[PDB]
Amino acid sequence: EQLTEEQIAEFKEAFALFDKDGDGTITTKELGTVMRSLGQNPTEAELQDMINEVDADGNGTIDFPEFLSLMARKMKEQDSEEELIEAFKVFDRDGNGLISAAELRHVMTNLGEKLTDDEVDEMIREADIDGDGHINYEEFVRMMVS
Ligand SMILES: [Ca+2]
Ligand SMILES: [Ca+2]
Ligand SMILES: [Ca+2]
Ligand SMILES: [Ca+2]
Ligand SMILES: [Ca+2]
Repeated sequence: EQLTEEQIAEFKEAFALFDKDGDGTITTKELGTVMRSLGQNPTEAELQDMINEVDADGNGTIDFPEFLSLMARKMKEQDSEEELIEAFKVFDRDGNGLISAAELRHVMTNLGEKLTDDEVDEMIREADIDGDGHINYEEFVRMMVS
């Protein structure tokens, strides 16, 4: 077990958007066509680095198996990032992108933890990198995964 016929069909449809000429491979040129359509104009060197990250056999192009492997893993990545984003936006009660001590304390009380200002201040100091006494999303992620 691994993938349904419907999952493979949608991966194949995604691959086809890149594989302009239908030869079963994605070249640097084709990847460039797609990004250019999206508003980015990478150089050949930048495109090569992108292919090199996903071209497992080193033949210079990305085939469908290589694209399935990298995509399926990107979607695990994305599912874990979404979980940290949702957790953050809850802590960040006013939506300003900074969890304050007051916000952290309120949400911790709802999570069943009645903490003092000093306790909360220590939690933030542990995670605070830029020294503003607040936790931004990078600081939050960094702490949560490490
Ligand atoms: Ca092609
Ligand atoms: Ca560039
Ligand atoms: Ca390859
Ligand atoms: Ca806030
Ligand atoms: Ca901070």
